[PDB]
Parts: sequence; C-alpha cells; structure tokens
Amino acid sequence: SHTVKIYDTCIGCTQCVRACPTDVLEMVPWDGCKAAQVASSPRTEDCVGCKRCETACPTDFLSIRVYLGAETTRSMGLAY
Amino acid sequence: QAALYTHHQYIAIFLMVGAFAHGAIFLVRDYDPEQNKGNVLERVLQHKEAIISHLSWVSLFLGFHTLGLYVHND
Amino acid sequence: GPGDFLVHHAIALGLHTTTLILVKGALDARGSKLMPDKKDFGYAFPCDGPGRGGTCDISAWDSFYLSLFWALNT
Amino acid sequence: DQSSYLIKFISTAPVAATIWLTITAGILIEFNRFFPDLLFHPL
Amino acid sequence: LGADLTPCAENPAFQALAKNARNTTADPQSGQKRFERYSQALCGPEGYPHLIVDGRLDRAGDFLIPSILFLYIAGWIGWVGRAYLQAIKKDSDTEQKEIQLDLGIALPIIATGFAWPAAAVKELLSGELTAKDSEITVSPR
Amino acid sequence: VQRGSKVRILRPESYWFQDVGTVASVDQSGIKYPVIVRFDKVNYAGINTNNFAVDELIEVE
Amino acid sequence: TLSGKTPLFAGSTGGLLTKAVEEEKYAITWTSPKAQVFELPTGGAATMHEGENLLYIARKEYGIALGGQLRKFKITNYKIYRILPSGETTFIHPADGVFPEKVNAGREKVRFNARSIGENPNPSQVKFSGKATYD
Amino acid sequence: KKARVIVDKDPVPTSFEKWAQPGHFDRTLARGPKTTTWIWNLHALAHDFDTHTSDLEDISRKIFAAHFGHLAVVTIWLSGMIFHGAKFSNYEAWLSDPLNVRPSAQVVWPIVGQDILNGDVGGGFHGIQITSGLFQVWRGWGITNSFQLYCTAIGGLVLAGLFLFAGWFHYHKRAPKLEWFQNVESMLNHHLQVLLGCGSLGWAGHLIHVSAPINKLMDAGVAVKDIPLPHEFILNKSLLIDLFPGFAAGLTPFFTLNWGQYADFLTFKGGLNPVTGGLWMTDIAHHHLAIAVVFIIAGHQYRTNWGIGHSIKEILENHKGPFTGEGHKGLYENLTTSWHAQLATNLAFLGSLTIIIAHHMYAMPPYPYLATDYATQLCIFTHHIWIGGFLIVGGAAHAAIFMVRDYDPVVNQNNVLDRVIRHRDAIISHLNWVCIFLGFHSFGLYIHNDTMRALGRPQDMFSDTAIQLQPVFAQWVQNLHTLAPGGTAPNALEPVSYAFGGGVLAVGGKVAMMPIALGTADFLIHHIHAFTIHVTVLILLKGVLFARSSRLIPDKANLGFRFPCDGPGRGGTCQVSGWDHVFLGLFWMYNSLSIVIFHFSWKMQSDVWGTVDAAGNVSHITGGNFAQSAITINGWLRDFLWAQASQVINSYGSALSAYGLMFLGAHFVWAFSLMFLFSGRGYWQELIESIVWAHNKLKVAPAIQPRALSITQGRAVGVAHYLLGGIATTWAFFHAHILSVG
Ligand code: CLA
Ligand code: CLA
Ligand code: CLA
Ligand code: CLA
Ligand code: CLA
Ligand SMILES: CC1=C(C/C=C(\C)CCC[C@H](C)CCC[C@H](C)CCCC(C)C)C(=O)c2ccccc2C1=O
Ligand code: SF4
Ligand code: SF4
Ligand code: SF4
Repeated sequence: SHTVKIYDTCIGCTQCVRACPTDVLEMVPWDGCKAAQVASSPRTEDCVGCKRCETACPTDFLSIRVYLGAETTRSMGLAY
Repeated sequence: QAALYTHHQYIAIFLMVGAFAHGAIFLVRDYDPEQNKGNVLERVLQHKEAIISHLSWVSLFLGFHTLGLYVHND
Repeated sequence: GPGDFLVHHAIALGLHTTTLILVKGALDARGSKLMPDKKDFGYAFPCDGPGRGGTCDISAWDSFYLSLFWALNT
Repeated sequence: DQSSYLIKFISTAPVAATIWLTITAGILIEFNRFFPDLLFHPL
Repeated sequence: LGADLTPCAENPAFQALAKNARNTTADPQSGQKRFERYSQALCGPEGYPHLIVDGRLDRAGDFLIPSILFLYIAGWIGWVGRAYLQAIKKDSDTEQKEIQLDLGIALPIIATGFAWPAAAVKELLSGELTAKDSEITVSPR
Repeated sequence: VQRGSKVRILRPESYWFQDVGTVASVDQSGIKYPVIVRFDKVNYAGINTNNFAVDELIEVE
Repeated sequence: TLSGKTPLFAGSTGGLLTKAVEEEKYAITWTSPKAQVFELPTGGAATMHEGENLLYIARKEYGIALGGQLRKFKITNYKIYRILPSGETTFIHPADGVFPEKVNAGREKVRFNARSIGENPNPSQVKFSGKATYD
Repeated sequence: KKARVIVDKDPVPTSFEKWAQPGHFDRTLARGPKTTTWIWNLHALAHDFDTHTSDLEDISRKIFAAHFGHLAVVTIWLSGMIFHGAKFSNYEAWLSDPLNVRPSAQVVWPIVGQDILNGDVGGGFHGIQITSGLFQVWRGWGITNSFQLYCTAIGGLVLAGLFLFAGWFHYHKRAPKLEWFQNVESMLNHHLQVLLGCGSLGWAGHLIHVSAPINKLMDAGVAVKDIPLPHEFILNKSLLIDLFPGFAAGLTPFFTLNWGQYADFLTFKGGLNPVTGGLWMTDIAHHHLAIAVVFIIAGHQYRTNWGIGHSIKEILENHKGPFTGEGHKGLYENLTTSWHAQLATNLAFLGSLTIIIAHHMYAMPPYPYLATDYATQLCIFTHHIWIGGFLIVGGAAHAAIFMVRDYDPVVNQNNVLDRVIRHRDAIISHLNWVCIFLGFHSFGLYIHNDTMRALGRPQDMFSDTAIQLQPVFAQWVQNLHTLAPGGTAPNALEPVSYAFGGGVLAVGGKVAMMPIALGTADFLIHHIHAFTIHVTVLILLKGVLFARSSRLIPDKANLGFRFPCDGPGRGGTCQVSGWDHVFLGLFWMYNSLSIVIFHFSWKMQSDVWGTVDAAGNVSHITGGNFAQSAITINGWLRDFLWAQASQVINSYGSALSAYGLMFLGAHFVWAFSLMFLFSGRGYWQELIESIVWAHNKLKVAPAIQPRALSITQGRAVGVAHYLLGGIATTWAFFHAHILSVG
C-alpha cells in the first residue's frame, strides 16, 4: 500500500479529508494549530495514491504527503 | 568506415547520457551534504540556477541563430 | 567551408541542449521550487500528481528520458 | 469615457504587439524595398 | 582567407551568376546592383560571397559592423523592457500594467532607450544592476 | 515581528524562501507556526499566504 | 445484517466482476425520504426507494463517490460495508459513526511526523537501513 | 404553444469599457493575471459561454450573435476570393482558353526576391496558380467578365456588413428570449423550406435562366464578348428559345402538368458534358428544381401555429421497441436544453456530409473544366475530406462535453442514451476486438506482402497476380450502376459517374473521368480505411461513453470534461478525461484521413487521370503502378512518397519554390510538436525556475509569474502543431506534385 504522512505544518483546514475519494484520512484532536485538529491517515490500505489530498492542502510546502509504495488490488483501483 | 564511425558515435552518446543519469542517481541516493560540507560539489549545487540559466542561454543562442542562418539560406 | 561551419554550430547546439537537460536533471534531482522534497521520492517516479499546476516528468529519471531524444538527435 | 477605453484596448498586450510588430515589419519591408540585398555593410 | 576564396570580381563563377542575376525588387537593375555590391566580398569556388567574421577590419562590414548595430538595438529593447518592469513594480496594480501597457510610463522609457550603454555602465558601477543571491528565491539544495 | 512588518523567509522548502512577505497577524498562543505572512506573488498552488515560526523569519523593514 | 431493497434500474455491465466472489465486495446502505433518480457509480440512472436502499459495489471509491452524490440529495445516513467471500461483513465508513472531516474525540494521530517536511533526513543517511526518509 | 417573435429590448449596453477589461466574462479571470496561465485561460475560456453565465437564455443570445459574427467573416472571405478574382486574376484569359491557361488569383509583391512565386500561369499573366476551383465555380455561375465579380464582391461586403450589424443588433439591441430559440419545429420548417428549399428553387432559377444558356453558348465555342449578358436571355426571349426550344411553350406546361415540354432544359442525361467534362447544366437545373420541391414539401412536416404537422417530441417518444426500453423518450429534452447536444449532432453529420461531398464531387465533377484540372480535383477532395474529419471529431468532443455538463439522469432513464451507458463495456470491448481484427487482417496483409516480396516470394503475396482478394461486392455494385441507364434508371442516358463504368470520357488530351477498376490493392486499402475509421470511433466513442465515469474513476463527471488526470494513483490515470479521448482521436483522424487522401491521390494518378491518344489509348500519370506497388508499405514509401516528392524537393529557384519551403517548414512544425507531446509540465516548470532566477538576479523578473503550459495545454499545443505540421506537409507535397504532373 501507499504511505500518507502528515507534518506538523498542518492548519487543520480538513480539505485533504474532504478531497479523499477512499476515506483514508480523518481529523483527530490536536493542540498544534489554532483549528485544534490535525489530519491523520488511519486507513492507508484504502489509499489509491491519487494525491487529491496534496492538491487540497493549502500549506507551503504541503502538510500531507503520499509516498507511492507496494501496489495492491485496492491501491491499483481494480474492480477485477 | 561509415559503419564504424556511426557505431562508436552512437555508443559514445549512450555512455555520455548514462554518465549524467548515474550522476543524478548519485545526487538523489548517495550524496551526503554533511560529508561534502564546503567543498567544490556543495558550491556547484549552491549556484545550480546560474549554471542551468547560462546553459539555457547558450542553447537558445546557438539554436535561434543556427536555425536562423539555415532558414535564411534555405 | 560554410557547410562545415553551420553543422558544427548545429552539433554545439546539440551538445549544449543535451547537457542542459541532463545537468538540470542532475542538479534538480534532490529538489526544486515545484517539488522541494524530490530526494524523498528517489530517481524514477511518474510525477507528484496534477496539483501545484501539474508535475508530469518532474523526476531526475524524466530528464534522462528527455535527454536521450536530444542525444539521438545530436 | 469611451476614448480612454479604446486607448486601454490599444495598449493591451496583443493589440499593442500587433501595432508595434506591424510598424517594425513595415520599417524592415520598406528599407529592403529601397535598399535590397544588403548581405553586409559595404566599405 | 582560406578554402579557395578569391575576390568576387575575379571569380569566373561569380561573373557567370551576375549575368543571370534575378531582380530582388521592382527595380529592374536590382539584380545587377546586387552583384556590383557583392563584387567587393570574398567568393568561394561556386561564386557565392563568403563572410569573414574573425574581426579583420577590411571585412568589418561582414560581421563586426552588423554585430555593433544589433547589440545597440537589442540592448535598447532589453534596457527599455527592464526599465518599464522596474517602473510598474513601484505601482499598486503591477500585474495589470504587464498585460495592459501604461503608455504614459512606457513611451518616455522607449524614447530615452538610445542612451542604454551609459545607463547600463552607471547601474553596473552602482550595484543597482543585480540583486543579492541571499535576497533571490532558490530551490532547496 | 508583528502586524505590518516585512519579513524574509528562511524555510528552505517554502516557495517564498528568501522572498519578502508582510506579516498579516501573529497568533498569541503556544502554536509552532503562529506568524501568518502574506506575499505579493502566488505559489504554484496559487495561494499567497502561509504560517511560519518566528525563527523562520528575518524582519527587514 | 445488511437491510435495504436494491434500487430500480440498478443493472449495467459496469457492476460486479469475479473479484466480488473471489477477493472482496462492498455494499452502501442509505435511507431516502422519497423515491428519486440518481446516477450509478459505473453509469446508468437508477431509482432510490423511499426507505432503506442497498447497492452492492466493486470498490470502496464507488461507495464514497455515491456517498458524495447522496449528500447532494440531502442524505448523510449512508453506511459502506466491506464483504469478504466468507460473508464477513465489516462496517468501514463512517468508521466510528462520525464523518472523518468532522473532529471526533477518541481518534489518535496515525502517521504524524512532528517536523516540517523540509526536516526529513537525506536518502544517504537511511541507506542500507530498513527505515525510509519519511519515517 | 405558438411559435412567435419575443425579444428583450436593450439587454446589453454597447460600450468599449469591457474591451479594456480582459477576462471580464469569467469571475476568476476578472480578478486579473497573477501567473502566465491566466493569459492562456483567457483565450481557452473566451467562447466557452456555458462557463460565463448559468442562464441558458443569455448563452443562447451569445451563440446567436457569435454566429452573425462568423457569417460576417466567412462573407468577408468569400467576397475577398471573388474580389481577388475580379482584380488580381487571369479569369477572363482562362474563360477564352480553359484547357491551356492555368487559374491564378494571387499576385505577390516584388520584395526580397519573392516575385519568383509569380510564375507564368498563361493568359499573359504572372501569379500563384490557385487550386480552390473558384474559376470553375464562376464559369458554372455564368460569370463572363471582371465587372460581374466586382458587383458580387461589393454585394458580399454589404452582406458581411449586414451580418455584423445583425450580430450586434440581435445581442445589444433586440435579443430573442429562450422561448424563441426553443421553437425547433418552426426553425426546421423555415430552414428546410426557405434556407434549403427556396435557396435550391432560387438557384434552379439562376441555372435555368442564366447559367445553362451562357454555358451552352461557351460550349458551342462562342467568344466571351459575343455571348449576350445574362439579363438579355430574360429581356430577349428569342436568344433563349434558340438554345432551349422548350421556353417557346411558356409557363402554361408547368401549371397543366405537361412537364415533358421542358425536357430540353430540364434533362436527366447523366454522365458529363463532353466539351467541358463537367455535369450538364440542364441536369443540375432539374436536380435543384427537384431538390427545391422535396425540401419545400419536407419543411411542412413540423407543427408550428396551425395544429397540422408533427411534434418531434411525440415522434421520438413513439419510436421505442422491445430491445430499447423507453426508446427515444427524453432525447427531445437533451436536444432542446443542451447547445452541446445540437453542436455534437450538427458537427458529426456536417462532417460526414463534407466527406460525402468530397467523394461525389470528384466522381461527378459538377463544374465546367474541373475534371481535367487535376490540381483542383486533388486539392478540393483532400480539403473537404480534412474539413469533414475535423468536424466529425468536433461532433465527438461536444457529445462528450454534453455527457459531462448537460446530461440529466432523470430525463434520460431507460431511454436509448441511458441503455447504451449500461452496456458501454460490451460496446467498447466488441469495438476494441473489431479494431484488432481489422488491424491484423488489413495492415498485417501489407506486412505479409512486404516480407514475401523481400524474401523473393511474389507468388505467396496478396496480389492480383498471386493470392487474390477481389472486392467482389464493390465490383458487383459498380456493374449495377453501369447497367442502370436504360435498365433500373430507364430515363438516364449515361451512368451518374463514369467511375462506376461506361467509357473513358476525355476533354482536351486529358481524361476527365473513366471507370475506376477495383482489385486486390483496392480491397486492401478499403479494409485499411475500415480499420482506421473503427479505431478513431473506438477512441471517440470510449471518450463519450466513459466521460462521466469508469471502473477506474467513478466521479469523473465532477473532475469535468477537460482535466489532465486524477494523479499517479490506481497505477496512473493520465488522459482519462473526455477531452483527452478527443486529443487521441485527432491523431487517429489524422492517420485515417492521411491514408484516404494518399489512396485517392495515387489511385487517380495511376488508374484514372492521364493523356488520351487520338486512337483512344489512355497513358496514366504514374502508368498504373498502383496494382503492384500499393500492396506493400515499401511500394507506398518508394512509388508514392519518394517518387512524387521529387517535384516539391526540386522546386527551389522556380515558381513552386514556396511549396518546397512550406514542405520543410511543415516537417519542422510537425517535429516541434513532439517536444510538447513526449515531454511533461514538471520538467519545463523546473527549467523556468532557473531562467526566472537569472531574471530575478538582473531585476527583470515579471510580475505575471512565468508558468510552464498546463498539462492539458501541453497536449493541446502538441496535437495542434502535429496536425498543422503533418497536414501542411501533405498540402505542400500534393500542390508541388499535381501543379507539375496534373
Ligand atoms: C556502463 C555500465 C552501466 C552499469 C553497470 C549500469 C547499471 C545500472 N544502471 Mg545505468 N546506464 C548506463 C550504463 C550502466 N548502467 C548507460 C550507458 C545509460 C544511458 C542509457 C544508463 C542509464 C540508466 C537509467 C536511466 C537507469 C539506469 C539504472 C541502472 C541500475 C539498474 C539497471 C536495471 O536494473 O535495468 C534492467 C535492464 C533493462 C530494463 C534493459 C532493457 C533495455 C534494453 C536496452 C532494451 C533493448 C531493446 C531490445 C532488446 C532490442 C530489440 C532488437 C530488435 C531488432 C527487435 C544499475 C545500477 C537504473 C537505476 O535506477 O539506477 C540505480 C535507471 O533508472 N541506468
Ligand atoms: C524540430 C523539433 C524541435 C525543435 C525546433 C525544438 C526546439 C527546442 N527544444 Mg525541444 N525537444 C524536441 C524537439 C524539438 N525541440 C523533442 C522531440 C523532445 C523530446 C521530448 C524535446 C525535448 C526538449 C527538452 C527536454 C528541452 C528542449 C529544449 C528546446 C529548445 C532549445 C533551445 C534552442 O537551442 O533553440 C532556440 C529556439 C528554437 C529553435 C525554437 C524555434 C524558433 C522559432 C522557429 C522562431 C519563431 C518565430 C516566428 C516569427 C513565429 C511564427 C509562428 C506564428 C504562429 C507566430 C528549443 C526551443 C530545451 C530548452 O528549452 O532550452 C532552453 C530543453 O531543455 N527540447
Ligand atoms: C525586458 C524583457 C527581457 C529582458 C531584459 C530579458 C533578459 C534576459 N533573458 Mg529573458 N525573456 C523575456 C524577456 C526579457 N528577458 C520574455 C518575454 C521571455 C518569454 C519568451 C523570456 C524568456 C527567456 C528564456 C527562456 C531565457 C531568457 C534569458 C534571459 C537572459 C539572457 C538573454 C536572453 O537569452 O534573451 C532571450 C530572449 C528571448 C527569449 C526573447 C525575448 C522576447 C522579447 C523581445 C522581450 C520582451 C520585450 C518587451 C515586450 C518590451 C516591452 C517594453 C515596453 C513595455 C517599454 C537575460 C537576463 C535566458 C537566461 O536565463 O540567461 C541566463 C534564457 O534561457 N529569457
Ligand atoms: C461550429 C464548430 C464549433 C463550435 C461553435 C465550437 C465551440 C466550442 N468548442 Mg468545440 N470543437 C470543434 C468545433 C466547434 N467548437 C471541432 C471541429 C473540434 C475538434 C478539434 C472541437 C473540439 C473541442 C475541444 C477539445 C474543446 C472544444 C471546446 C469548445 C468551446 C470553447 C472553445 C473556445 O473557447 O476556443 C478558444 C480558442 C482557442 C483556444 C484557439 C484555437 C486555435 C486552434 C487550436 C488552432 C488554429 C490553427 C489554424 C487552423 C491554423 C492557423 C495557424 C497560424 C495562426 C499559425 C466552445 C463551446 C472546449 C470546451 O471546453 O467546451 C465546453 C474544449 O475543450 N471544442
Ligand atoms: C506504427 C505506429 C503504431 C502501431 C503499429 C500502433 C498499433 C496499435 N495502436 Mg497505436 N498509436 C500510435 C501508433 C501506432 N499504434 C500513435 C503514434 C498514437 C498516439 C496518438 C497511438 C494511440 C493509440 C490509441 C488511442 C489506440 C491505439 C490502438 C492501437 C492498436 C489497434 C488495434 C490493432 O490494429 O492491432 C493489430 C496490431 C497491429 C496492426 C500492429 C502490427 C501487427 C503485426 C503486423 C502482426 C504481428 C506480427 C508478429 C506475430 C509479431 C510477433 C512475433 C515476434 C515476437 C517473433 C494497435 C496495437 C488502439 C487500440 O488499442 O484498440 C484496439 C487505440 O484505441 N493507438
Ligand atoms: C516546450 C514546452 C513548454 C515550455 C513552453 C512554454 C512555457 C510556452 C511559452 C512560449 C510563448 C511563445 C512565450 C511568449 C512570451 C511573450 C508573450 C512574448 C512577447 C514578445 C512578443 C510580443 C514578440 C511547456 O510549458 C510544456 C508544458 C507541458 C507539456 C509540454 C511542454 C513543452 O514541451
Ligand atoms: S492519495 Fe488519494 S486516496 Fe490516498 S489519502 Fe490522498 S486523496 Fe486519499
Ligand atoms: S494536511 Fe493540509 S489539507 Fe489536510 S487538514 Fe492539514 S493543512 Fe488542511
Ligand atoms: S498526467 Fe501528469 S500529473 Fe497526471 S498522473 Fe500522468 S504524469 Fe502524473
């Protein structure tokens, strides 16, 4: 599966979570930013590696990164 | 003579592209900035924009005028 | 004579432009403005997706790929 | 004012370029019409 | 200079070409006038003017004079272009002034572009030509 | 640094690294990147604002 | 456990292949206020029933996509289930009953790096080691 | 409800304000440029009116006004062509001597030596030889002097003025409401009866009263000065009686159904006029009269304001059967609520029609002295095939744009459109297969042949002298059409085309048209056409059917019509959008039509066109080398491309030199395209970073930040230069060749 890492530069805008077409990401409590929430990637086995989350992320540089790893049936987006 | 010149010039071209390919693989996989602190390799990377911009110029400069003269002549 | 002048200048263009592609590929292999953490993704990778304006052929490997067209042209 | 709007349109990149490169082409074409075949400056 | 170069007025190949010289423009003597001018050049065996670009003063017309005239016009264009960009950057709507020319700003700059070499030297010897490497954006190393 | 102070960026992965931006606000709290800096030129995503830590900034004005 | 009647005009060549029998299958359930037309994940205009609807889908992305379309119909009670060939139905979205874009207490940070992305080590440093530069 | 004129008065105030506000029309663009991507987006979105405003009424008004704009520029162009004919041509010399004088209506200025392009075209005139067939059009019109062209040109400039005013008026001053636009029944009635029906009746009038008499006298060898002016045939009846006795009968035979009294000026001759090698004016007259009647009848089908007539919605709704569920129910709403659904249809069928026109015009040359003008014949065929192919791909594009933007599930549930979406995997899988089958059993035969010939095994080839593949069906149809006159078309004298059979017809020394025999080389090339069309359709149909979704991207409709990808995930999703299928279909359209015009060019030069000996023996331009050469790729490379490129490459220092320059220029533009197609944005943005660094270093960094072209623009620029370069090459090739041999 692909690896999705969140970095402490996250502002908790939730845009990555909303963008994700396979519900990999979710918002979890945090004290690090004003929004008081950080992105998390609990379900990276469902990550297809589309990088919609990175396109969504408004921080410079990105606070979410997808590192494309071992390809599986779920990661290759196969219905067969 | 034609075969042997073409053959070796084609090989030379592959070896030259490989040299730069493996040079890029070195930079991305092997190059330690901390071990190369202050040396010629770090300095080259420090003004890489200046090197690439001047290469862009020489290429454009050669390209415009050489194609220009050929097209003029043609 | 004049024919040898124009074609030597075409060869120079060829050598500088192949170099430009490969050197740019080498010196941007570890990162650029568009992809600052490029070293984390290695030598060969498809892209970093259509975000930030699009990043097709952004890897150091993709400079090797582009350079060989110019190497063959030259 | 409608004059100000035309001047702004004339000064817009593609219209400004067209007028300027037409003048530049015109100058070059006419110079070559009255002084053709200048391969070098004669001495 | 070299590779069977003779004065064009001595090369039989040139005279042969001159007798069948095509009229470039409406002027019916334009064909002859061309070969009359090109007679002073060096011609190869086939009778085409070859240009010598080594900075020989007796061949200054070939490349040296065209070079000076080009560098003066190209430098004008570049300086006027640079001048305008620096002028509009001091205003508020700089991006709009790029795609929609402020002729009030542009035309005076264009007019004063004849004196670009003086302006280029002055600005080179004032540290006002370049920015500092530390104040220009760069990629991570 | 405070509101209106021109700052140069020291973050090397920042689009605006060694570019000048205006400090829009400084969040008076314990957050790691409290200083909101606006920029004249947009990045590749098209945004012109970003959060920075005080150590990543040099006040120039 | 999955209750709901299959929507009308649910048939197309874009439906379940042999994977659904051999590897895994997904279901998406939702309660509709009214019978209304909706575009299927893989083409075709299907009709929702008033009440519980059950649609089998090859990929979880079909469920999330359809979920997004159901939100445009003012429906937010959709549940996606992964179904294995042993008939082991697993409720997978929303994981904890709250939608992931909304913050819920109890969720822990997963794959969080307490650094800026610029502060990752060089590939040379983690060379011949198990770890990567983003670890 | 009733069709009626209903407009809003002064909807948009006319002012230059918005001319000074680039990108005013889009909310995003209105904010202004920040990067150079903005400058591209401005042009890209300019005429995408659906993105300007949501209001269908405002979109309909913009489209109606824009059309008056496009009619004005086309009228300016047609007026220009006729003006250049009146002022800068050898038309009058060409009328006096059609066979010897070469048509020319473009004179070059004497500057930088380009006057060489003003070649000796005959009629003591120096200019570029034209291949647009304007001289043959004007001769067919019965125009015999420069003054008649001047009048027609000025008339055109006035019509172009009227079209500009109309477009301004019908947008800024009196803009029709959406009600008006959605009267499809009234529009079809008026466009069938007036535009086509009355246009065809009107033209029958001109043919019968002006063209047929003037052409008949010119074919009788009467001097152009001696021929009466076209109004003298109306004012002086005696002159017209002398040419066509049927006019003696007057208009009473028309009203009393004694139509045989007009058999002399309304004919069904068939074949070609032996003098001119064009269709008979009297056949063309009767055609346009018959067309006019059928159209005026046809355009009384649709109900407007008087109950009588069909409603198209009821027709569509009633056409359903046991395979197609609700059938054509909901398609009326698609075609009356989406402009893209209409543009898709109209581009697909106008494109298909333009290709039919290409075929019908070479085989049945309708204009006098067209058939023997081999340069015009080749060029108008190739031209109209290209226009046809582009329009068809446009049809597919706008079909995909409709599916993404304007398709409603509610309107289109269990109808023909809905049901095709539900077996799209079965459609595309079968079309995929037939493409591979055709590819192997069409192209593979050429590869078989090349290999057999190369191995010194000609007996093992697919050829007329080896393993034959005779196109027996096309051969059988040719025979039926040849036997038609006297048989299944009793009142025809000759066949519709000599291409089907009959004799060699010759005008001057040259073959106007003769029978186009089909053998193994014709069977092979026809199955190549079938292949290259089926693959283009595979790409475009896949584009339209998978525009909204696929098994890969379920929510593709949300990403839109024109997006570069959905990222490197799922293995990589590059070029999944309906836009990207159009991009790929253009290359295949280009590949397909290239082989069509190459087929036409070589087949006509080897088997049709050529000189005719007094005895009647036909010596063809390439001496019938098609049968044995056009069955291998080597034969195409050698006997077609290599052989016929001699004229274009040897054109320097002559009047055809321009085609030699265009030939290289086009090869360059084509090769340049490969930079855009083979590369990606990422590389170019990183190169621009370093160039921007140097501009920053010297304080010349632009406020509008430079960006590499978008992924989509990269592809758009790629395919644009590829098509331009490729097509322009063949254009230069065809001209230089056919202006020498033809
Ligand atoms: C001189 C010695 C040399 C050595 C020891 C290496 C070694 C290596 N190279 Mg380098 N390289 C070299 C020269 C060399 N290279 C040259 C001259 C070039 C320029 C072309 C390159 C360009 C290059 C690139 C771009 C990359 C490497 C990579 C590598 C590594 C992996 C290679 C691999 O697994 O591919 C497996 C082998 C193949 C895929 C071979 C298939 C390609 C051949 C040529 C196909 C030929 C077609 C067909 C057979 C002909 C048909 C005939 C027709 C008539 C039908 C390995 C460390 C890779 C790496 O990641 O480095 C760590 C990598 O990405 N090399
Ligand atoms: C004929 C084919 C062709 C041509 C002309 C080019 C030209 C160029 N390439 Mg490209 N390239 C090509 C094929 C080609 N490439 C292919 C197949 C690939 C593989 C994908 C690439 C991949 C590639 C890479 C990776 C790079 C290049 C770069 C370049 C530039 C080198 C700069 C230079 O020396 O020339 C000077 C410029 C020219 C010769 C351009 C043409 C000048 C025109 C004709 C003048 C036009 C003016 C005229 C009035 C306009 C008329 C048009 C009208 C509509 C207004 C040059 C623009 C490099 C670059 O950008 O360096 C700066 C670079 O890094 N190319
Ligand atoms: C004022 C305008 C200006 C100035 C002073 C420069 C200066 C420079 N350019 Mg840049 N450049 C410009 C505009 C300018 N450029 C534009 C509009 C483009 C987009 C085509 C580029 C694209 C570009 C590339 C790709 C490269 C350069 C490079 C360079 C450097 C080397 C010289 C060269 O290669 O010329 C190159 C010239 C061109 C590509 C054509 C220039 C087009 C026109 C003539 C300039 C614009 C004039 C403007 C419209 C005038 C308006 C003035 C008015 C409002 C008063 C030099 C610092 C090179 C470099 O980095 O060297 C280290 C390099 O590789 N430039
Ligand atoms: C009556 C015919 C017709 C009409 C009214 C339209 C109308 C439209 N098209 Mg459709 N289209 C058509 C035919 C037509 N098209 C054809 C024949 C094709 C096949 C190529 C297409 C393929 C197509 C695509 C792929 C797309 C459209 C889109 C659109 C919309 C936006 C267009 C725009 O803003 O262009 C702006 C104009 C430009 C960017 C300039 C175009 C210049 C072209 C590329 C090259 C011209 C070269 C020329 C022939 C030679 C001169 C060369 C010389 C100058 C050097 C608009 C509704 C777009 C859309 O999004 O729909 C909603 C869209 O993405 N069309
Ligand atoms: C010469 C260049 C070339 C060739 C050979 C192909 C071939 C193909 N294209 Mg491609 N295409 C090309 C250029 C080419 N393309 C370019 C430049 C583009 C960019 C626009 C595309 C974009 C493209 C699209 C978008 C599509 C295609 C499709 C196809 C396939 C059509 C089906 C078919 O005919 O199968 C039959 C195979 C052939 C005709 C190839 C030659 C067969 C030989 C003669 C027989 C085999 C000999 C022997 C047994 C070899 C093995 C033995 C050996 C190992 C010892 C076919 C494989 C389509 C497709 O896949 O649909 C089915 C499709 O949709 N292509
Ligand atoms: C070459 C190339 C580029 C680089 C090309 C670019 C950025 C286009 C820029 C060219 C235009 C012509 C610059 C015009 C600048 C000014 C408007 C010119 C002003 C001067 C005139 C008035 C004379 C891409 O950006 C790209 C993107 C995606 C896939 C492939 C490619 C690709 O192949
Ligand atoms: S790469 Fe795609 S699937 Fe993976 S987390 Fe990001 S948005 Fe979700
Ligand atoms: S990772 Fe980026 S997009 Fe996601 S919540 Fe954090 S800042 Fe927002
Ligand atoms: S189109 Fe470009 S950005 Fe998108 S997935 Fe392909 S390579 Fe990556």
